[PDB]
Amino acid sequence: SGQTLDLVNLGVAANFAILSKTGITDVYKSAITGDIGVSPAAATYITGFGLTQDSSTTYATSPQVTGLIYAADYSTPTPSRLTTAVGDMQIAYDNAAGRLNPDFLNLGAGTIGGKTLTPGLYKWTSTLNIPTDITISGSSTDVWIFQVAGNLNMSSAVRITLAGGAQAKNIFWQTAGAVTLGSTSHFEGNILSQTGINMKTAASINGRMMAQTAVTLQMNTVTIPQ
Repeated sequence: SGQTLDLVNLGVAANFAILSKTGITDVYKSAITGDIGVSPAAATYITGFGLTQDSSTTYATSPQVTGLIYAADYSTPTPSRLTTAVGDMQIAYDNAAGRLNPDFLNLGAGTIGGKTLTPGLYKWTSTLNIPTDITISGSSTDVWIFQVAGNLNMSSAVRITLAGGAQAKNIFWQTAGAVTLGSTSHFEGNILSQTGINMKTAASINGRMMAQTAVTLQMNTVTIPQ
């Protein structure tokens, strides 16, 4: 009973703070909590992590990651598990993009600085810009799905706050274009990008970065929920 809008099922992708298809580019010293993976690209497309594969052929380690690094060219079970994960990313993406009967349509005509986002399903038939702080407000069990037919841009220093008990694990952002999060910004939620997700210097996120191209980082704090 209660809110009718169902969660997006991430499948095995839920086990990653970052998952992409073509690569992960890191510069400076990031602090990632949770696992990171890339498929079908190989581990050579994970750059900047000081990656060491000294003990397992199934994973690698980095001083920047409280977690493990997985790539398509590692040994069993990693390739098959990454293919599954990526396939579940795709499914989740389509699942988020395909919800109907939105509660909010073209809120702010595509620029939502200063708004309080109450629960439910949001659609923009355009790029979405977040140039000033926003609040996501609702219960600890409520769901938000944000459908973006364009890029998702959040400005430097912008903070997404959570009111009422809203949780990051229950928030999903689906973007047909790239996501770009500005220096020192703070984001909340799962991001399902059809292309890239790019964070700039000292930005932070509580959530997941699931990109169907590449993710780029610059001294970011990325923390998987729970």
